[PDB]
Amino acid sequence: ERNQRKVYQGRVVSDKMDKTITVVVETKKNHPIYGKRMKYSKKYKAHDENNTAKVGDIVKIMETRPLSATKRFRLLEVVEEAV
Amino acid sequence: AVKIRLKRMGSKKSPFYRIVVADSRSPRDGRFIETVGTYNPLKDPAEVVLKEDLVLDWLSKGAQPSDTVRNILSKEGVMKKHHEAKNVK
Amino acid sequence: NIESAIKRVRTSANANAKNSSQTNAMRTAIKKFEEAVAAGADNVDALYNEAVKAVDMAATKGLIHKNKANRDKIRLSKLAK
RNA sequence: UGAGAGUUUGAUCCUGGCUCAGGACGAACGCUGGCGGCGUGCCUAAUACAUGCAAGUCGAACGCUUCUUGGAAAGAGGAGUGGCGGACGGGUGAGUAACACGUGGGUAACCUACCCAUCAGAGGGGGAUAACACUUGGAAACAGGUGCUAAUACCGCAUAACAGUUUAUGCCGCAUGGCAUAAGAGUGAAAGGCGCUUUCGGGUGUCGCUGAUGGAUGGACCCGCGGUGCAUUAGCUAGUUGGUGAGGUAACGGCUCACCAAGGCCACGAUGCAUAGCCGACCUGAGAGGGUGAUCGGCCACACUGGGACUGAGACACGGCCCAGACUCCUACGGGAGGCAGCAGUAGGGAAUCUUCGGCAAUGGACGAAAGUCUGACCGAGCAACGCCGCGUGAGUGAAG
RNA sequence: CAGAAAGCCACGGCUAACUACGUGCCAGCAGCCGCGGUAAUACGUAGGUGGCAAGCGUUGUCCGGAUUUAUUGGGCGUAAAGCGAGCGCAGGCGGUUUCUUAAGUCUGAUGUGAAAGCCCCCGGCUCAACCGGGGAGGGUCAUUGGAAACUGGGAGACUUG
Repeated sequence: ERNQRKVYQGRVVSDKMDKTITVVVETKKNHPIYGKRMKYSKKYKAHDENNTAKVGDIVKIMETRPLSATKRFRLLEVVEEAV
Repeated sequence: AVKIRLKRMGSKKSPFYRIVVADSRSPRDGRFIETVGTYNPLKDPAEVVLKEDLVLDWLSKGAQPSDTVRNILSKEGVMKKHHEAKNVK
Repeated sequence: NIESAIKRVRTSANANAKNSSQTNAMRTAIKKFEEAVAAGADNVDALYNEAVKAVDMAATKGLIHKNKANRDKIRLSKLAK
């Protein structure tokens, strides 16, 4: 033990699946020719115990091991809740 | 199965040779792990250009120096120093 | 074509024959054990340790490497004794 | 380290296209002879292959047989069992838009004889067989029957769980979980080989064998990011998406089965179509950036085409096998034989691209108590002015031409 | 023994190199402008000269010259170029100010970016290429620590838009 996983504090988008939500991180980087800052994202399939976080919730996530057809994320901390 | 060995750098008539240290799965002048020494193939008494720092470090891991390495490093006594500082250790 | 590995071919053929016999012996030993456990009657310990002997002697006297023998003894002792 | 020159009109200034002066033909000189230093040489058909060479080694694991010398045994030789290697080394870029590559990372979901470290150890037997002698079927390839025999070949029994759970104990971590001690159920061997002391001795040094933990070497899995044209290519998907449990796997996992739901991916380009092996690198540019992927080196993939496994830890195997297909040589016509994109060498294609020389002396493999044996790797040799070095084909003097 | 050791394409301009004659709307030269056509440094001979140099012409392909895809580095009144005009989803950019934050940003330390590569320092092959020793280059990289001006996230304020 000397290394954890790179936690990605994304927000929750979908939670329709059992034990499984959808966490979307967001970052912004340059253009390979011009200069200004773009905006882009991926989607991270996250495994929950009983689908705690609602739509729009903020949670940091941490990878464990291939659990399914390549979902590789776990819940850590429900940071702040939508209402 | 690590193994220290030699390596050629010839031209047409006049070669130049180099010792090289590797693992025995690899080809000879192909890949390796690190570097040890060289020697002149011409102008006897030629240029014994040796590192003499990684041979005993490398055989502490345990390897098999080849036929030429044993003779030309018994000229520097490294194999003599091998069984002198390892069989006495 | 062939130079000198036809002896390797015949060696592999004999290994096919005897390894087929030994693996079929192991499998029938394991199923002979597994019939009795769902049955529930007598002869539950003799064939138990015979199945464990069969797995271990086909592991070492035979070969898998170590661990299908180990996974079988785990799933066996976690099921029977 | 950044040079502009022509050309539209009767002449002018602008804007603008075309052409030229530089270097980057991996291979066409019709000339000619110095190249004797350093390097390169099928890019089109991943087209078809005569000829030879390109993988064997161990007699200190073990039986049998052909010779220099009817009893003699050293050296030699022949076959077989058995052991390790034929998965390294060499060739090609047909496929591949993907964790194939480059870079940064993860192993509390991973495996390994081949080199050392540590501890436990390390018996008695059986019963066949090859070889061997004779016969049957054989055109042959190769099958078959009887009898006898060895081992470090094969085959059952004793001993330890330290592995592996499960329990208690303490300690900690990012969810699983991990780390030390104590205890509940089963498990091997080549017991072998050489040499010495050999006074019964039987102690041995070494080389081997097995089990459990380590380092190192090799392989595998996953993850963030980066490199292509078409939107006159906008929807795609059902083992798909998730959960349940089981099988299976070195290893996690819909990898696979049965049940419950309908989830997943997309305008930041999903899916579709075409082309391409990727990289370190380069005789271009002032520089930002454009062009090529040969050497030489690294990774990936392929072996006339497509499937499939077996031995072996390591292969779904380039000179290993089985089946289907195409193509080629024999057959005594019932049946058999083969895959140079290994090295030269061959015929076709093309604007176009070489020698059928020796040796492991050098080095590097492979086995071994040893000399040793093999190597078209490699060392080097014999061709093409094919490109770059560095030098040559006289010098000092000497005319009213 | 100076003995064996010399070959290439043009000369109207761009771009150093002239004569004599012939065919004289024709035989044929063109990289482009452009020649010819009885007085051709342009068609063809022959001599004169020129520039590389045992290597020199032609052909094909790649970058430049090209600011002729312009981020560095171009502009749309008449030259090629503002949709016929409005309304608005997503998207791009946003008035002043207090406190916080630290994603972007600046900065240190550490591991890595194979070796031969190019360059530079040093050296040997008679120099030279070729070979050898040492570091800079290739991260838009990973961990870790600060900086809090500007952009970005959170709480309040103001009246000019």
